[PDB]
Amino acid sequence: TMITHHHSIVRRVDDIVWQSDYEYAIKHGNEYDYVISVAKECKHPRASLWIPQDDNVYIPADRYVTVYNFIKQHDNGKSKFLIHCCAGMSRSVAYSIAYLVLRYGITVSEAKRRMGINYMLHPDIEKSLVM
Amino acid sequence: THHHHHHGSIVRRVDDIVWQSDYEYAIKHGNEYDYVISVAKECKHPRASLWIPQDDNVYIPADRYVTVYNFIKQHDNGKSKFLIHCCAGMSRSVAYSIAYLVLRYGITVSEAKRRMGINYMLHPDIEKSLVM
Ligand code: NI
Ligand code: NI
Repeated sequence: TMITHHHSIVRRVDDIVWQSDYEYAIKHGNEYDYVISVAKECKHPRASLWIPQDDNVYIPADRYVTVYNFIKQHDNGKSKFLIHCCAGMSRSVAYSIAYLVLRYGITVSEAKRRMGINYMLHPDIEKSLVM
Repeated sequence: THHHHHHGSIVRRVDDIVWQSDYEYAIKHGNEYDYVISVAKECKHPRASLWIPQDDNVYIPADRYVTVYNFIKQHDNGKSKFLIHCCAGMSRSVAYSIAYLVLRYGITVSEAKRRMGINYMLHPDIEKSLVM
């Protein structure tokens, strides 16, 4: 018999950085000076920075540092940054946590608390966040 | 904004003794048939009398078309109904049904399509396979 069903994530990271899913980034990307796509399969058409990142795998520190460096070096006190993946639960949350850790010298727990992340990412992503 | 997952259950008459369908029809009406023939790898009827592990969108070797034609001819005792099904009922089971009609009745692919009301081209490699 016929079935009728339906199947947007955005979180503030700090004063200057937001984290989202692809849907939010497409609909609201123009509200940001810089869009950072950290999913291989969800590359914003006007992404300033794209890391072709697979999900559910260990993320090397050099990727975390590339994104942190990108934000810090373009932080002119007037710029807003959006980090997004596809569903906005795994890859963009990890890069966002890593940015907070690298920039403010806080723990992974404290980063999550600030962003309101109350879950565990893929074991291998959580491992990657202990740099 | 919501979306719909419509029901299948599509069935075409092939000849006096043979019907062609999607998996949904085969599941819900299988018991109305003496012999269910499954010609999809991934849609094997739990009471299939014959199963060909056929992938879609590929050349079908003559050997397979002949296996199905022979199976129906051999079990055609004047008292038996046959159902040939794949998954969506538009490609693999249509190709095997067309090949059965060509082999048994010496008509053309185009005439077999006409009888069955097939107003479309199958995958190019399937169309190649039907020109035996
Ligand atoms: Ni759906
Ligand atoms: Ni509707």
